[PDB]
Amino acid sequence: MELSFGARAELPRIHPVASKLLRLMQKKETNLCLSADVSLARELLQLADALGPSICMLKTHVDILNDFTLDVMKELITLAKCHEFLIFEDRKFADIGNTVKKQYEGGIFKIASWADLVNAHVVPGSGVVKGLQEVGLPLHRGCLLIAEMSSTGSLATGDYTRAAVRMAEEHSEFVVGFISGSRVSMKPEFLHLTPGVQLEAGGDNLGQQYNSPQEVIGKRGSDIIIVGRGIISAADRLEAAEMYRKAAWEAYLSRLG
Amino acid sequence: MELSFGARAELPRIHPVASKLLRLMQKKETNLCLSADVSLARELLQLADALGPSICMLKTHVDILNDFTLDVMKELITLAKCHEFLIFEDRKFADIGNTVKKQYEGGIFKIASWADLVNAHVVPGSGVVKGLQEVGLPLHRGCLLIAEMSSTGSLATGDYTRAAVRMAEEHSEFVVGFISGSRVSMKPEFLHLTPGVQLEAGGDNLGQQYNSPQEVIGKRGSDIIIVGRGIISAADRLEAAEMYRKAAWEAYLSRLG
Ligand SMILES: O=c1[nH]c(=O)n([C@@H]2O[C@H](COP(=O)(O)O)[C@@H](O)[C@H]2O)c(=O)[nH]1
Ligand SMILES: O=c1[nH]c(=O)n([C@@H]2O[C@H](COP(=O)(O)O)[C@@H](O)[C@H]2O)c(=O)[nH]1
Ligand code: PRO
Ligand code: PRO
Repeated sequence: MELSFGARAELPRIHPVASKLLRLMQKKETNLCLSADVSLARELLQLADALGPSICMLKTHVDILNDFTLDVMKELITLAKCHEFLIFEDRKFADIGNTVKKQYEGGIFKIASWADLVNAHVVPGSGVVKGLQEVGLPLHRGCLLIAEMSSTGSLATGDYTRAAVRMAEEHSEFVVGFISGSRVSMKPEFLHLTPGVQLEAGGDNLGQQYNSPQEVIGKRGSDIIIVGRGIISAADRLEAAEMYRKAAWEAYLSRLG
Repeated sequence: MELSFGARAELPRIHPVASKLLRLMQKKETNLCLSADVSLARELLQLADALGPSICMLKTHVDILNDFTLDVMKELITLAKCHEFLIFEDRKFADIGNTVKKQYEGGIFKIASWADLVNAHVVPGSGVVKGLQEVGLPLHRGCLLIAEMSSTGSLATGDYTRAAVRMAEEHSEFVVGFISGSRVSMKPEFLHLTPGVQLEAGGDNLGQQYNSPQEVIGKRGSDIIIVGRGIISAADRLEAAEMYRKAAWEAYLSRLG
């Protein structure tokens, strides 16, 4: 009954950003999102260029780049177009709608001008989505809602997660999916992206907890693994990305049957 | 039984940032925080200079400033020192500890270098605090935890709010208080700052809901009102700030008896 990524890309209610993502995931045999958690633009762009072919998405934290400029994002877009991946700015909007509108469009970062995807916490209520949508819908962007978190003590559980899902299913013109640790929506037009991923067991010293690609894609039913340190701390980041890609892709294939 | 701000500033377990804030609130007879939600540095600095004497705190969203530079924050610090108010960067950190550490210290904004106070959502678990504290404690900064929000559909209620309070009471070396709509902690060393404040009833079109200074300081027991549009959209921002200051200050005095 599970549809392939390529088939999900054609669903009637699919958002165009999700459809583009699903089509390139199927074409490239990748459901890996690189979390490019680096402070130097040159390293961001060298990673994007070398690992571009292995990834479906590159997740940025632009407010940790020491040398951010809009020109850096222009170069990143050139690579995303060349290698075919989407740019996800992991900004975690989490304010009232009137504020996030300006945070998304304006300031130094002009996030909406270069990010295909952004994410938002649902704790403020649906005004967070409505505010972002006022900017993002005209710019043909999409939003991910944070339905679960991977860190110890996360409060994004139970009824909070269910509120996130309902908020997404009510704003499907702009919300394309979730950050979660598992499948949280039964609707196949919604993407599920899962961080806290490493091939080995463990965590970090600040509350991160890791699960494997096979677990999060296979058993828990998510679509895309978001990997940072498991790739970016490795000596050979390209081979590491390929290891994560093959893991997440096989897990997806085995789930479909 | 309620202690004055000046007395709370001397409590044994008071954090130095809170003590400094409480002492200047008492000296200046102001418990008003200006939410300086503007896009131009010149307007930010003209507001800070003119309204400085009327406020205990200026809350920034630096990621909406079109013309942010570190020099703008240097000029803002000069005014905060001159007029005696604290600078609160309303960044709403809301990520895993390892990420927020870098978001706080680094990037273009170097928030920890100029903000006396920042705030954090508790949804990631206590790693968000631990990560920020790794930067902020050495820099003698403080953090506010978001225990409630003013916007329609807020999920920061019930057990979520109680988790925020517990997280604050367990990280009192760095957490100085809360963003909330009411008193949520019975411990007087913790500040309570309340946004969603206007003299008239109403809201905005993106989910903001307003309550009056008398209600939030008087009946609901909060310490400081955070006001944006009720001041910044008025023609005479100084007279508006004075109106809000007198409202919040009288409400506090009447509560003490
Ligand atoms: O629940 C969540 N957990 C999580 O780690 N992230 C983010 O995803 C990345 C994980 O990085 P690594 O731990 O793999 O090195 C970091 O950039 C976090 O900010 C996230 O967005 N949501
Ligand atoms: O619950 C919350 N509600 C809230 O409005 N704020 C913030 O406080 C300010 C309110 O602005 P006004 O509605 O008064 O013009 C804006 O800068 C919001 O981002 C906040 O931080 N928390
Ligand atoms: O991607 C493709 O080519 C096919 C078309 C139908 C679904 N998948
Ligand atoms: O601020 C003051 O001067 C007094 C001293 C004790 C408490 N308040």
